[PDB]
Amino acid sequence: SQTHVQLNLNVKHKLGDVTEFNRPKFINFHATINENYWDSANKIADLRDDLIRKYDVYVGRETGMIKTVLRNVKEDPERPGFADPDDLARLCSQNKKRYVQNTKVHPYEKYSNLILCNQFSPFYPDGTKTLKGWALSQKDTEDEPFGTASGEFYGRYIKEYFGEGGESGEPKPGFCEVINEPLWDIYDKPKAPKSSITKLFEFHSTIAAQVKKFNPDMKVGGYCTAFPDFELQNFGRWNARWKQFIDIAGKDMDFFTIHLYDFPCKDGKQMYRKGSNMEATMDMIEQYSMIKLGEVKPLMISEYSAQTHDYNRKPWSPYRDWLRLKSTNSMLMQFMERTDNICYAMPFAMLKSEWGYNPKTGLAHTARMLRRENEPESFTGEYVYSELIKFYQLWKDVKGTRVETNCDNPDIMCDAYVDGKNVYFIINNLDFKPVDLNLSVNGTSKDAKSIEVRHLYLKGGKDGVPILDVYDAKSLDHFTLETEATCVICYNFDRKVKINETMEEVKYYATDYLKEIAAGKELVFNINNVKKTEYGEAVIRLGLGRNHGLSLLPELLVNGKKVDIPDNFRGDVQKDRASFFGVIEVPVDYSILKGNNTISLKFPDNGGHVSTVTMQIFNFSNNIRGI
Ligand SMILES: [Ca+2]
Ligand SMILES: [Ca+2]
Ligand SMILES: [Ca+2]
Repeated sequence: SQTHVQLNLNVKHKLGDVTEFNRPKFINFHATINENYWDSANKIADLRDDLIRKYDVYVGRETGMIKTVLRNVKEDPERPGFADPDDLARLCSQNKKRYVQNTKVHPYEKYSNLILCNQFSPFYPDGTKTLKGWALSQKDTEDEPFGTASGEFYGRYIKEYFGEGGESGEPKPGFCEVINEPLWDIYDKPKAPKSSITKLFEFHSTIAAQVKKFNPDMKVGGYCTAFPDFELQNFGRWNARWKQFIDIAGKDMDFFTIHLYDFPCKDGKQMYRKGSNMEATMDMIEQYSMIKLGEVKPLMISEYSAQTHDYNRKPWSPYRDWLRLKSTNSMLMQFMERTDNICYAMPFAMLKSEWGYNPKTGLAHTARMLRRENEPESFTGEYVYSELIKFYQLWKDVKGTRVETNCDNPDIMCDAYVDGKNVYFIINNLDFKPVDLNLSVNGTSKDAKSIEVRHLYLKGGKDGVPILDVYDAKSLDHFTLETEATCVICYNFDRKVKINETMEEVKYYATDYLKEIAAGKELVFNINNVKKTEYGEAVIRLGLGRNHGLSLLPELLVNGKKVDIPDNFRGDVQKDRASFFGVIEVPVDYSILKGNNTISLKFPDNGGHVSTVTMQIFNFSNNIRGI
């Protein structure tokens, strides 16, 4: 076959309160406006003007400055294991004054909404000494619960260092994550001590309270999961970690935070989160949050992209950047589908990291926006853009009101945004081969005045180069989207595009989750208080975590009526992964749904779990399909 992709530019796609592309939320990177790196060693004279203003790119996230203050602050004489309030204020006040004097950056504050976070040590109270020769208190009583001193430091740090902008000081962070990737240091890294997981989650509650004692309106979140791999140990990992975190600390967090990395080359193997896998990870967090807390917590993805194991001890290459680009684009498309429940998604790329270069090995930082002119041959010359800039060039100008798009291949993701006379049409390929697309654009009488095509793909296969092919077109009824590629098609119209209909997406959750599968035994899920309109469509989302060999085509009954499951689902079959974990998206005849709904699953074999059953309802303002 060939793939049909349809854009209905007169139909607004509403999800919760969101109807627009949020550039600050999505088009950003892991940096700050006041990094030293901006103003020296670069081929471009005013790099902030080029990267931040011209491309319209937002920031950021920063752990270094708070780490430095913590490691050099005097111990409290009146209390052992606590930072001294007067010296903390002193050091924080030195930094503030330096920010106050740094007037070149004050006009860039409007591009900045800081995610603040602590690196694991010395902040976690495990006894690790600071450079001043003392550890943070490891007490755990009802009067001084675990992390009280850590929390007081964090709380004080925020109150003392930050101002309101410009000559009053650096603006307060929009978000304060508790601690970076804590279970990686605690339990999973080689030679990890395996201290209490439970105590890490209590730690979060105690940090939040301490932070709010000094800054009552500051948002706090956790636990900043390095590797959210819920299906492991037959869902024991879920049970021991995210489940317990939600039970213990969920109610005290203003937001939840995780990291999501694809593994496109780990010992020659390809293990992806892009596609059905990350959908299952995110559905599970939301569904259990609904069951236990009665709400979906806003989700932050403070780092995402690919981790490139096989290339991480290699010099920089365009190819290594490509591996990151393809993961970033697909993940961003998936985050955009949940925009109402994502507060922030940040691709992991730093500006430069001149100090992350190791002179012994000759290895530069593996995710940089800028690299030296003579890399890979030598680490010399002035800094120029890496290939990672291609993401920000690809997404340039994209903004406006979201409009409905659909596609008959679940390995092809699409979306679109309308800004006055311009329309941005974004298409992403999850499949590992080229896909020939037929494009239809409906809802306008008049043809576009011009068309610009941006196509980001890999030339030359393995160890090749990414290309960003930008060209003008008078017509584009067909288009070949390359392997794992993305295109952004910008239509320019003579008159303002008229949006006169609305498709409202609403996501419904089940009463229960996480059910063992036994052959021949019905698993029944209940989704209630569903609101329908005369015209609509719907999708049922089956979260399945099963060993390979086991069936991903159960008999499905919705309110006693039979619904077919398609062969093809979103993304890959997960061959190199240890087991299958993913959401199979099932279209369902809208006429079958009602207020309370019975979803019944029967598999022919034993083992594994149905992690979640959720449902997307799409309610139309009119008969937009013409049925
Ligand atoms: Ca996990
Ligand atoms: Ca759609
Ligand atoms: Ca597929």
